[PDB]
Amino acid sequence: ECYICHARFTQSGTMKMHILQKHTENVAKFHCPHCDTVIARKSDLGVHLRKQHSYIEQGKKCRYCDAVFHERYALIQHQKSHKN
Amino acid sequence: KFHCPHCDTVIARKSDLGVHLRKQHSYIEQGKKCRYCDAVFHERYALIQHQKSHKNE
Amino acid sequence: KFHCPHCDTVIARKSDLGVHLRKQHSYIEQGKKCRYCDAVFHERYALIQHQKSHKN
DNA sequence: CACGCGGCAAC
DNA sequence: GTTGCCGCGTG
DNA sequence: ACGCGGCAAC
DNA sequence: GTTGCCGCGT
Ligand SMILES: [Zn+2]
Ligand SMILES: [Zn+2]
Ligand SMILES: [Zn+2]
Ligand SMILES: [Zn+2]
Ligand SMILES: [Zn+2]
Ligand SMILES: [Zn+2]
Ligand SMILES: [Zn+2]
Repeated sequence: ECYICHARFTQSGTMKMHILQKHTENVAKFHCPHCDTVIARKSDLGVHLRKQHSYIEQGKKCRYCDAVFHERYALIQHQKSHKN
Repeated sequence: KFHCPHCDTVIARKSDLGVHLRKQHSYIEQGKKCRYCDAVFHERYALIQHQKSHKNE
Repeated sequence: KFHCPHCDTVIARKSDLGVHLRKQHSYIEQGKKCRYCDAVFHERYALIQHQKSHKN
């Protein structure tokens, strides 16, 4: 019954969402194993891994220099650096 | 353009305020009912903040 | 542990296998179109396993 | 420089 | 699917 | 029959 | 953030 508030709900479904939005300081989050990103839901971590840290069979060049990358996350951080 | 006149969210770009006002604060002809109570709204932002307030409070 | 006669799913209980056969492997007179191409399926399992292969 | 498009990414 | 963020393309 | 639990695409 | 998903314990 939301041990934090002790506020009551009819179903456990909406109680979990009350905790995720209001009591986000008490939910065990998930640290990505490849970068400094922390993510609340584990399903969102799966997408983050699939999209950011998947080995690209091909290679995508930096839009500025002649460097090639086989991962999305490394490519984006590299192109961000070209501003310093 | 930094602050929005109809709500509290802050925006950096000028064009991003256009899409914000046009999506959140535009007037809809046909009203939309709240999924929980009997309220009806004509503004997207008013519906979202109300509908969130039910199961989030 | 019981094996479905139409897919590699394994179910523990007979009652759950019936529900699986009903919901997954049943026939649908009006076919459902794939969410990503023009393919049409009369069985839920075939549609699902096909649609998942669009991540390739 | 303004403006609008479209992709981005955790929620 | 949301929404602001941003890179970049037209003027 | 009923409801959760981890998961996933939008 | 929403909502449907399904095998499984109740
Ligand atoms: Zn609470
Ligand atoms: Zn990561
Ligand atoms: Zn570079
Ligand atoms: Zn506003
Ligand atoms: Zn309402
Ligand atoms: Zn089966
Ligand atoms: Zn298809």
